[PDB]
Amino acid sequence: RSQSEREEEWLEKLYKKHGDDYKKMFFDKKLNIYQQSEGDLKRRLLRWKKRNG
Amino acid sequence: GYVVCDSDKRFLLLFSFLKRNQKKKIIVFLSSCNSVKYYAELLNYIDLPVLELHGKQKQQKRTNTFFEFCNAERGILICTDVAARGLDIPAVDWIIQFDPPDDPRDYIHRVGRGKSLMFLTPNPLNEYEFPENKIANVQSQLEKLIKSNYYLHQTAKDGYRSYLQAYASHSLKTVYQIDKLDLAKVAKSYGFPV
Amino acid sequence: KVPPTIAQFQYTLDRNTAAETFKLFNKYRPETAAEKKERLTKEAAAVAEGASPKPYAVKYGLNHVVALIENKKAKLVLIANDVDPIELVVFLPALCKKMGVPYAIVKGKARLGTLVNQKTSAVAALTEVRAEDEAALAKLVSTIDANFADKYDEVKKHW
Amino acid sequence: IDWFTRHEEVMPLTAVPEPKRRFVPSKNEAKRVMKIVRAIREGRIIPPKKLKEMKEKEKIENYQYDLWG
Amino acid sequence: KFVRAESIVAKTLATSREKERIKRVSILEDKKAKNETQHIASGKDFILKITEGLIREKTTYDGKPALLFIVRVRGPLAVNIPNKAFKILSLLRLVETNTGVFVKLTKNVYPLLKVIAPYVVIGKPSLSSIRSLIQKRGRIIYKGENEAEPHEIVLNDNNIVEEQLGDHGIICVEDIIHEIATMGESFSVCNFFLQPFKLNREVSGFGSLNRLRKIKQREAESRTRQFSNAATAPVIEVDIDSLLAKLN
Amino acid sequence: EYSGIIYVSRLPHGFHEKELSKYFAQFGDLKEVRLARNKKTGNSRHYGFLEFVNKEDAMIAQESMNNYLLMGHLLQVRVLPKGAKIEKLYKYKKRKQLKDNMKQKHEERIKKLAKS
Amino acid sequence: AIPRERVIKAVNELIKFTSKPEEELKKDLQLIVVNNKSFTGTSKSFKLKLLNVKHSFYKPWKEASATAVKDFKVLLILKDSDIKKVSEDDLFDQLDSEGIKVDEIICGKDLKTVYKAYEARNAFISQFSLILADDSIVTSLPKLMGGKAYNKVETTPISIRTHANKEFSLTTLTNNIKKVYMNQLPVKLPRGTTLNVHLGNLEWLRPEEFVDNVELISEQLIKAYQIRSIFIKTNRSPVLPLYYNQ
RNA sequence: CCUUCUCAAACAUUCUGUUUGGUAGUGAGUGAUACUCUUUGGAGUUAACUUGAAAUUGCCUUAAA
Repeated sequence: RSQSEREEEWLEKLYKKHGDDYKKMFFDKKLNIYQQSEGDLKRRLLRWKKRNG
Repeated sequence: GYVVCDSDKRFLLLFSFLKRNQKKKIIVFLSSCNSVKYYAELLNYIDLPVLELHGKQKQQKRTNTFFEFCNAERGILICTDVAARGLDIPAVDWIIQFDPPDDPRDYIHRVGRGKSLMFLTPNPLNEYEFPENKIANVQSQLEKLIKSNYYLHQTAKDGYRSYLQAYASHSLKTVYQIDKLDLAKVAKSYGFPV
Repeated sequence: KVPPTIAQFQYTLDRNTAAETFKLFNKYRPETAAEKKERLTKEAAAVAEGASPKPYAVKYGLNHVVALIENKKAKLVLIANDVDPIELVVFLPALCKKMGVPYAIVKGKARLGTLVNQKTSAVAALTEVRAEDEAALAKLVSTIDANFADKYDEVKKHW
Repeated sequence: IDWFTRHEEVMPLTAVPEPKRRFVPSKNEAKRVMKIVRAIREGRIIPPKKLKEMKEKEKIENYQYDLWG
Repeated sequence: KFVRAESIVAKTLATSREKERIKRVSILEDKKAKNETQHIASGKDFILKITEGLIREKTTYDGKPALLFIVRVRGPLAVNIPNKAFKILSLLRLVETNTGVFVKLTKNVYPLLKVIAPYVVIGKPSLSSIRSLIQKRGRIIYKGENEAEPHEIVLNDNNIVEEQLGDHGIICVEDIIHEIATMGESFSVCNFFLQPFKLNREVSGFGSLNRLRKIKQREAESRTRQFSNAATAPVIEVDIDSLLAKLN
Repeated sequence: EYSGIIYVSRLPHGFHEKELSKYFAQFGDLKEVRLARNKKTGNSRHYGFLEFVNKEDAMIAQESMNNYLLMGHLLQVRVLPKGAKIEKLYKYKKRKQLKDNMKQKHEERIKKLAKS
Repeated sequence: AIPRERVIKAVNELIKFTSKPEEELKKDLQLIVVNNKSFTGTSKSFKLKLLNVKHSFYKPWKEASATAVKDFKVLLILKDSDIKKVSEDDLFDQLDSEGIKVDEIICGKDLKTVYKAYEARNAFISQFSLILADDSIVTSLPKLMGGKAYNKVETTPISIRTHANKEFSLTTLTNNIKKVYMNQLPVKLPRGTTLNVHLGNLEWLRPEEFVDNVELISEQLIKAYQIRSIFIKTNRSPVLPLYYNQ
């Protein structure tokens, strides 16, 4: 089970902007539109870091 | 000793007294450990560098970060009545208690080691004045902000549900549920009191 | 002979106030089936190749309105008088008076239908508003409370 | 006699939490777009800008054909 | 019939813009003509053209005499014209809506042209649009049988052209068009000879399509005509040629 | 009881005695009208008095215009008690010898820093 | 030209008068009152004379507004062409490089539809302190943003050149906003003879720097205007005769 | 149920600077010592603050029916 094209490209935007600051990442408004928790974003980034860098 | 204010602008006055006083080690005392999640989460998001202490976090997480205040010079923490009990720092000048305390009797005894004022609509030292048109107009900023994030809406809610429970679970005949809920919701800035 | 909670209707909002109510309400149309569909195809053509805030509209379901009053989220509530089962809406002016949400009985059910992309609506409400029309809305609230509520304080009485 | 309603209400009649679906921009329309993305990925549907281009080449070529021979 | 209170304030406040609008323009071109620049907005003549993506080429205006055809429009909403605009529109006798006239643009004409800008639309026409206007619409106020002159009726003849003007070399209706397209000396006499041009209105009806075509076209005026309301407002020029296809 | 002079208040900006006289002519014959204006600049303080000649006709108007929403804000209108006439709302519109004293005043002023 | 030493004896004796055992404005507001034989007597202007100043009092005003109660905020009024063109991120990228920060840019539209209420307009305007306005619409504003907003010297706008010879460019505004911010001081022009120059924050203006600001102003006033008398005044002090023309 | 002056010039250009001109207000009310003026009549001014857009009287036609 992989992730979608938009999801991957959206995660690229978050990683390049903040890095690994999940608190800043979920208090962000422009990139993290759907106000997901720290646990949601980091889990999806771990899956992203497996397929990519 | 105290400052007489209505329940609408109790929080709005506090944000004034923090912004005007940004050099001194000052402590607020609030009731609920749930509540000081809320007033900490606003002030870092309306950008005051505050600190936060409450029961809902770990011990050395509480301790080592409380340790940062004790060796500091400038800033400010927000803590409960309970978690700060027994651990007074002599390096402090303002103890403002927002709430009626847990024990009102034994509260005066814990002063004498630190200048004091409180906040009360109907409910030694003197008061202070306040020029009423000086409070910050952030309530326009906050009402948009309490509607936009849902995390800040949830923590506003628990900061309200837990505020009044503790207000009812108190000792005194004076501080018993007379206060109108139209204005305590405005201290957490709602349109409707949840 | 009519029991007072029936014929709390028919003592409806007058000519000029009703006109001004629709001057406000016709600004806040729900996006129609055609308009909504074409917008999403615009979104499909754009987002597939290469942000928006919450848009305000009127709220128009009977269940949705009876939710919104007592939520409390409703500010103005329009209520049609002509309803096939009258008992569907008889409690609604009392609910608004009890929760303190400003209401107005409007005349014509199809008149509500026009502003809402439906045949009939029976009830229509405006929960939230754009900032420019906020002062105008609150003025209409006072206008309706002066004309409708204060004139007909005795509407709960008299058969 | 409007007896009970004279005492005007304060908190809403429920206490239900309000979900995150009433804040971040909505899934439904976001799902619906993704389907219309899917259909143009499969090409079942033309975008509206090319439909004008389908109507630009068409509808000028009117009455411009032989009918007797 | 009864007047609603909405009306009389809307009429008040719109005209008391126009009473304020032309006052400022009448003060300005006074100070432009009398040449007392210590505090002015702008120091020259502006003519803007609006055509088609919706281009706005603002230009200067030299002294070169040009030819303008001006159509009366009925705008804006609640505006009783003041005394200062009753006059110019009566001196151009454009008191009927959807009625046109050719005039010449000089530096005497341009300052008064900023007065009537919200009430009409102006522009430079083409020779076809000069010609196809006159040979298709034309009124001649001339004597009837014996008594009744003011039957304005029709440019039927070329010998009625011999009758009134005649001695200025004015021999045929095509010769009139020479006197308008080219600035001739007897241009004002033949301009005084063809008093209106009763253009039709575009929408011209109530109905199914007619309600919709009115609404769809009414917003089109709001783009192709903007009301500047400025002290040194430009004079806005539209293409007459595309307009006359809508009006002939 | 109620008298003839009316208290039309809360008037829209851009609504003067003429339109006050014009619109309230529609109810019947009207005695005399003013509108209270600022003296310094000729603009309105948004309350004005008029009188009908018929005391019947007054409370016709008050029972028709007491909360009549009119381009922004509803007119509040009042019949008045007996007597208490319309009075005084005037129609206002937009309406080295020195060097001796300044040499005196320049030297007088320096005493003030010595004062405080 | 005025002597440096009377101004030093002017400012420091007011440091005395401000060091005594509303207060946010009385202590803090260095102002200097200027008189004329009839400033601009017959025409009610609203322009702001942007007096060139060597050393800013706004980067000073930037800090102490964080320590005091009211937030110093900067407005830009634009026409329709630019707001559709330019974001705050482009401003922030080329002004935080100094450290100045446009809080809100506001269209000409927004003054008339979403702040058209007098209450909300006073709520919107009275927050801000540096009102800047693009030149195309500067001349339309007292219908828009009210007359009450022109009673102050903060809230009255400043015309600022944003067009690079007839066309807008961001480069033009970005160095011009710095030009008005750190180098310029406004003063209005009543048609009376009295005029003050609210010079600024007395907590700032290290009073050797303050004399540098005062003397530089007196250069740009005596050259541009005839003048009669000049006075420095902490807010309703005894007035101090600094300069005395005849 | 109207919707409000959305830039002119001049010189010099770095891909924009310098200079000049252009803005006549909702109303009410509070109020901090100074400035000028003429003449005792008050006039023009100068900080600041409040306020639901508040208020009880200063001597043209087709936007037709």
